[PDB]
Amino acid sequence: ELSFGARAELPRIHPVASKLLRLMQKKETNLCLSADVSLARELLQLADALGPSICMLKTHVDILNDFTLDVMKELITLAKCHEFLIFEDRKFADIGNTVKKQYEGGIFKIASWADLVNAHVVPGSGVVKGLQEVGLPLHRGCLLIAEMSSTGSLATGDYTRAAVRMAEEHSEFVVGFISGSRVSMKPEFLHLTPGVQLEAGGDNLGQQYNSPQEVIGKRGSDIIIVGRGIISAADRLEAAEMYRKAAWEAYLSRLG
Amino acid sequence: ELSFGARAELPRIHPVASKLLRLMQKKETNLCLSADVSLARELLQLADALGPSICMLKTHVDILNDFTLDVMKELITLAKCHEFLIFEDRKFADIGNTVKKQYEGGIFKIASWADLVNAHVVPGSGVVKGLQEVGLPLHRGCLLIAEMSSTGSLATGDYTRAAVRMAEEHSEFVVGFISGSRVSMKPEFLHLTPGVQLEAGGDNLGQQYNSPQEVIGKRGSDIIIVGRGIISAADRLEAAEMYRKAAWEAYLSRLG
Ligand SMILES: O=c1nc(NO)ccn1[C@@H]1O[C@H](COP(=O)(O)O)[C@@H](O)[C@H]1O
Ligand SMILES: O=c1nc(NO)ccn1[C@@H]1O[C@H](COP(=O)(O)O)[C@@H](O)[C@H]1O
Ligand SMILES: [Cl-]
Ligand SMILES: [Cl-]
Repeated sequence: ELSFGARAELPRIHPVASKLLRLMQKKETNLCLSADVSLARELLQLADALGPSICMLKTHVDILNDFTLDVMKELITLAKCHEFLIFEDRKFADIGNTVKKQYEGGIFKIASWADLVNAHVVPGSGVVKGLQEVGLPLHRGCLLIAEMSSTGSLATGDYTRAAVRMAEEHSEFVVGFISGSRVSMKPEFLHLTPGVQLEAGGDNLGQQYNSPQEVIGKRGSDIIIVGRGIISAADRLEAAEMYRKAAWEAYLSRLG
Repeated sequence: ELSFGARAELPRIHPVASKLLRLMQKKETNLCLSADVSLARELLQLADALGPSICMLKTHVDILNDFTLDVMKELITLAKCHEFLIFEDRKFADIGNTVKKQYEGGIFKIASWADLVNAHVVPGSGVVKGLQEVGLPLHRGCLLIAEMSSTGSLATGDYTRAAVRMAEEHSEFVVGFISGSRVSMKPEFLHLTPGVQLEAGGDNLGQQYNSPQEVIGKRGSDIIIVGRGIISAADRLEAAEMYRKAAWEAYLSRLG
């Protein structure tokens, strides 16, 4: 079990994973904020206020009512100032020829500003191969969806194993997984886990929740992704701090 | 085998599926153009020129460099003048609360203009449940992705069967499937098949092509989806007519 700091130095580490690991160590945070908001001013207010507490901000640019590239330019200034990576949760899941265009072009120009994106593995490795053509020149990384937090998820068994294999065969671009627990023993790969809250439960339209101690300390994941557990709290600063301390202490416990 | 006209009257038949089947009958076309272009001017010129040859125009709004809602308003007008449905190939693939905002809101407001959208089934029925909450009041329909055309597709076997059962359980919203062949015996469901060209082959990023005669005649799908086979030809109108004749003649042949 290596520290984040030491994994940032592994000979085979991807530069983006290495950059994320060094900043998680420096800032003592393994918390990704799911910035699930509809206005650009909310997204920038949250990134500025909660930046110090997080290693990563996860966006859904396609839910922003007033997206412009100038919003993303301002987000990058905040990511650079407070030191976190930007993860656009686009869940690419088309053939390689189409995802390449969806990643580089259209109105969002996602590769122009997202350090990380994710993809489903259901199309086969072409999905990774098309993204890579755009993301490698721009020094970008991708996470593959190995498992899902939601009820009825088909991302189990042989499907998870295919995501892991795909990741090993594309490690110049794939830096880890979205998953509910550690799915690879290779320490170069990051594991990010959504469906996290301090309290048990907690469905609604299919989502399921586990605590930071369970997913970090017991299930061996690296980073927790939290949206509503922070964003719906009265005091989002205190809430972000609670999740950061929970996830950081669970990670320390695991190192022994 | 029922004709398209007759299927338009199955009792169990969605009104969107009915509208589509009647216009396929009337126009003698079971061709969906995949309008994979990056400029509004080209998208709308193809929509107008090829409108008479197709039953459906399939978009990737997120690759359109000069997207505005005014462009989609013009597309609706051509869909009404020429009679074809608009299918946004967004491959929704997220938890329920997320996909509902991806469908209704953001800059694209997909539900406001797209007759049809599609979704992956990997997250479980939560994906359909989120879209359906938006789509039912707006009298929209959805396709589920039961199979994929690309090398390495994990949409096979139990996965595909999971997709069919999900469509059965959400039949007031789900109008059929994206798949390589007939996956359901119910004639109320439509089957639309991408990965189609007159020539055997593939691209350099995992796309595989089969002929109209193979997919409509032998595999018993309903509609061919064709992008490059048409968009790359010098005369896209001639090309769309070749594909329309081929798919329609193949449909006649399966009817005896
Ligand atoms: O990163 C993810 N990986 C997923 N695969 O399981 C699924 C959802 N997500 C996103 O993680 C966020 C979790 O939010 P809540 O903590 O339930 O409010 C949402 O924006 C989801 O769309
Ligand atoms: O190729 C696909 N395969 C699918 N499943 O295999 C689903 C949709 N598509 C879309 O179908 C179109 C096929 O394009 P070509 O016909 O391969 O240019 C593209 O826009 C793809 O994104
Ligand atoms: Cl890597
Ligand atoms: Cl491939």
